[PDB]
Amino acid sequence: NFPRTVMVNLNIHNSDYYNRSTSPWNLHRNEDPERYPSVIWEAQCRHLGCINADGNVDYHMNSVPIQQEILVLRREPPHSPNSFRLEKILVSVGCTCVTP
Amino acid sequence: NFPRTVMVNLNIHRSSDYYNRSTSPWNLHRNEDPERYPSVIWEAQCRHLGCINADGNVDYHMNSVPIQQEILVLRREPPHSPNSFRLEKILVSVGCTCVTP
Ligand SMILES: CC1(C)SCCN[C@H]1C(=O)NCc1cccc(C(=O)N[C@H](C(=O)Nc2ccccc2)C2CCCCC2)c1
Repeated sequence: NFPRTVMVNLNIHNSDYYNRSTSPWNLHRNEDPERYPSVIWEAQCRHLGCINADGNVDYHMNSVPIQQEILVLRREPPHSPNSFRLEKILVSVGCTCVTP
Repeated sequence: NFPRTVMVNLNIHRSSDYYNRSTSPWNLHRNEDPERYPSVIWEAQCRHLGCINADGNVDYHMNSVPIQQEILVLRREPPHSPNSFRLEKILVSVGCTCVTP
């Protein structure tokens, strides 16, 4: 497992819209100073069931979050403002309605 | 503005088949790009225009839309460089949800 060190220039140079969803969700920020990005919003489902056409909640269905695996930069060594090792974390990118 | 170069150790220590019971199911599509890390990117593609109800049929009174999110990749700068990158912001479909038109 030889380390593949790489230079990266951090200078980039380039849920409320899905509120009509049957399985709506909110955004919860995740702060971690020893990580890039430091702030990660995570999708928290608003209901246990799914909202039907009428408007009320149907609990025969389940509003589950969509958990995906992405990469984040972990400070190696700790508290290093210029040295990172990328790590594989699990986050919720949204919600979807599923059947039992 | 002023460039912000940092050191990144690239040595680390079916996502659509999981949510097949979704009312707004989707598949994964390959997006290949040599000058980008990671190279392969799987984007979610909704399998139906409408959503699936309790009867298993497709209700077109509802719409299954792709959940688009802004993520980061690593663009090669200079081009074809195997050790130097500048991260860019790209837009991908991380899944599908069922909405009401
Ligand atoms: C795209 C999907 C997950 S969607 C579901 C189906 N296909 C997946 C897929 O194909 N994954 C592979 C892939 C493709 C492209 C990029 C990433 C990636 O891990 N980008 C990182 C990132 O941006 N993380 C982040 C942290 C907190 C807030 C927002 C974003 C950055 C990487 C470079 C260093 C810095 C971090 C991964």
